[PDB]
Amino acid sequence: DLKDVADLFHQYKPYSGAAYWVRGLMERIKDPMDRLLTSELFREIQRTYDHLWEEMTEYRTRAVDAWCAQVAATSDEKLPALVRLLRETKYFLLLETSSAKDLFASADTFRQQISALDLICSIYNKVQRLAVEKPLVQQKLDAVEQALNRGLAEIDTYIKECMELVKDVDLVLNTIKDNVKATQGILFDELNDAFNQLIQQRHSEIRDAKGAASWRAYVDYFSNIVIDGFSA
Amino acid sequence: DPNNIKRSASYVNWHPDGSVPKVVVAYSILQFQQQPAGMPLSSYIWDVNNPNTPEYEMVPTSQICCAKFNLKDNNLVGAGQYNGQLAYFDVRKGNGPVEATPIDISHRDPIYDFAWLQSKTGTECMTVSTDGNVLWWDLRKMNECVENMPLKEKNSETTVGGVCLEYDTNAGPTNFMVGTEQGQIFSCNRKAKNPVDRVKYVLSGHHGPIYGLRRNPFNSKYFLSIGDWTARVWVEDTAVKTPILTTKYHPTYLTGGT
Amino acid sequence: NRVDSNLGAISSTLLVELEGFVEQNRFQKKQAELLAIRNEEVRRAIEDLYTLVRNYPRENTEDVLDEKEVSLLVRHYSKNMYNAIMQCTLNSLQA
Repeated sequence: DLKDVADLFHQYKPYSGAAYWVRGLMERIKDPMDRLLTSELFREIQRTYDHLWEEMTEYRTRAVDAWCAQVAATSDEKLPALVRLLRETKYFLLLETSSAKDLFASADTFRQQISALDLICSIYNKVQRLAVEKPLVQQKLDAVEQALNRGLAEIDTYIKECMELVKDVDLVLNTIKDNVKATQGILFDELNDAFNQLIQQRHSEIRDAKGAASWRAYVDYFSNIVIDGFSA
Repeated sequence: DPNNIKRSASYVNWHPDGSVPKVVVAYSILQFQQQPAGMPLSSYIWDVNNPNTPEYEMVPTSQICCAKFNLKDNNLVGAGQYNGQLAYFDVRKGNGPVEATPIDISHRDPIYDFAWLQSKTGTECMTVSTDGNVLWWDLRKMNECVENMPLKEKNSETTVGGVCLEYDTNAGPTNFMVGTEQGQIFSCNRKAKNPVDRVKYVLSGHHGPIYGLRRNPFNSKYFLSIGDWTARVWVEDTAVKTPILTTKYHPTYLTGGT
Repeated sequence: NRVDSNLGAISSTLLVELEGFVEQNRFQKKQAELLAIRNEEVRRAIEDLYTLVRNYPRENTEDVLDEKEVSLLVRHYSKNMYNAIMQCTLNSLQA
């Protein structure tokens, strides 16, 4: 079974699955040498044990050399890759208790993973943000805050830009208030029906405040929708 | 089907009533630098009465794994993902998340689980990750973490993984083991009669990344350890921290059975 | 199994069961999908069989290509055994 291990080893020869491959088989093979040695065949078993055990330690050594190089270089570019390298640092960190600036930066971009999960709220907000919204967007000055983000798009600057995002999320709440007013403008007894339509139009007009023209256009679309629905 | 392409099946669970031969299946790809630039995943339900085009297809918002079912019923199905985002689906809509378990602070890590507790007259769950923080969620009403304890080893290296946890075949008051991937099976009870620290067992002795864990059924409580390329049988006593019927040292690194 | 648990159950069906006979029409919808469903897997199964016979190292086959015309004969036997199915089902039905 030393040759089953040797066959499986050199045939199938995260990133740190390799060091687990090594040290799995290695402490695995460490137990048998302990078991035997509690002398004619023992010399040839000493031959195979020698270099095979010995070069596989050579592979684990050069592995940590190469991936110290790889963590170092990907860290430099950062100043995908992130998920790989944080998972890797956790995993040989787990191994090495069983650089310091790097782990500080890891804690920093994890506590900023809070606000990197705020970036995803901001980018959702960019996604659902409009023919109704043509009025407000033609009158809104959101491009100033967008230009502040764009100058930010190429330390505490990140934190203040997160509060800028919070103010922008308030403007997103303004965009969804536009959406809500659009949706409530979407939806004998003729006096009751006329009163209901007038109440919906009055609610839209009160909830409003080119703008006058767009308000007239939305009212005309409401009148057309009312003629379409009430002729049935 | 010829859409079941470029997508490893990384689970198969079986439908729990008697004479419904349906299988719920679960297809993924890990080592995600080769995350597939093609298909966002959607698992399936096949039947054996006809090899039907999947009865229902569940579309998640990320890479479904570990997708357990709902206990003893023809309605509902759970799932796992890669964010941490659990999921939940009913049978009368072939669609996305019925009740997507949201993001909150802690669990933002890949989940190999969606394991049920015997919370009677209702439904429940727990998870496990490569951070440790095994994090119970709610029942029926779903959106909150009930007993959200980030668990912690006695000597404070709390990044303690797990796979494939097993419960009690004697009525199930919350005694269980977690298949911790660094070569050391852990165990727990959740009712801390002691202080909150209640991880008794580290059964060190299995080898490398462990992939197996199951209690034995049909008479007793002896659990299994088929995880690495040795297939043991272990026992639960405080004096037997070592196998009983060790079986063969194999070739071809082992990965899973029951 | 995959090529003769189907084709000995496709030839085991009974289409018409026991005015109101429109229910028979509805009934004969259902089993139709049955045979269609089963047929697809056999058109799958024989197909997959060919891939199994093709993709395999066998170092003394990388100078001798597989032939063709008898694989078309295997395909042809699959066709004719479908036909034997359906004629058996129809004659049993009319009986």
